[PDB]
Formats: sequence, C-alpha cells, structure tokens
Amino acid sequence: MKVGQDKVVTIRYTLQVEGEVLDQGELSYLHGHRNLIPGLEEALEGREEGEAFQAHVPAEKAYGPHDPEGVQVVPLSAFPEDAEVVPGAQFYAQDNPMPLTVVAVEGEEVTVDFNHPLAGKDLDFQVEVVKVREATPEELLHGHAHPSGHHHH
Amino acid sequence: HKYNNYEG
Ligand SMILES: [Cl-]
Repeated sequence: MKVGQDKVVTIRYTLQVEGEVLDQGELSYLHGHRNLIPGLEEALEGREEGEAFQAHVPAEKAYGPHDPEGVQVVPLSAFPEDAEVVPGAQFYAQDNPMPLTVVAVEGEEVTVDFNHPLAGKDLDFQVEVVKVREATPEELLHGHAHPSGHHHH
Repeated sequence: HKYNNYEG
C-alpha cells in the first residue's frame, strides 16, 4: 500500500540539522491532514511500505524562516521566582500559549526568541516507511492517528 | 506587544 491521502503511515526516522541528530524514533501519522511539516509529507507521498529514503527539507517547507522581530529583550523580573533563566530555557506567554526560548541573559535584561526553535533551519531526514493502512472513521473524525505510544525522542 | 510575566 502506498502513502497517500487518508492513510495512516508508520515511519522510522532520524532528523539532523547541520550534522546533528535532534530527533529520532518511530511514529504513525494520518497523511493529508497537515499533521507533519509540509516538506516531509511531500517527500512521503507515493512511497511504498518497506522503502527507505532521504529528504532535504528547506526551512520554507519545514518550520519557516527565522523572523528577527521575534528576538526581543524582556525583564528578568518577568520570569517565575523558581525559574532557571538560562540560554535554552523555554517559557510561555499567553496571547493560546506563546512559547519563547531564552537566548541570552545580561543582568536584569533577558534576550528571548519567540520563533519556533527550528525556524530558519534546513532539515535532513532519513526515513523508513514501515506500514501503510487505511484510517478508521475515528481517526478521520479526530484528524489524526490513534495513539500508538511514545516511540521517538 | 510586551507581556507582564512568563510561565514555565
Ligand atoms: Cl497524526
């Protein structure tokens, strides 16, 4: 069975950005419902069970460009008392939660980034297509594949 | 737009 609209597809994958593994494992997803980044879904379209491939996905087809306006200076006083405010730390503002990543701390000022963590990055995937099956009515109703465990990290 | 506070 080939990957296509309304199939539930199981893949194993490795995600690298500039030669570094950021994510890997196994997942199932409902194809054709914007559940994966568009460039990855495009690369998966028409693939067969048992087929391995590589996909280079430019930022535009992944998490989008990095907007300089998303990088801002905010007060250290805005962060929780029991917070570790250090580069890499993630926090939220409420707009729906808006995630931010701390990128620098300088005295009472903190530079933060509201961009997606992979904005502006090109993504390199190794993919194995493991299984392709029809979606159930419940999966179509919910717009995503049924839980099958947390098997990527 | 500036926010009052952030949460973990
Ligand atoms: Cl899904």
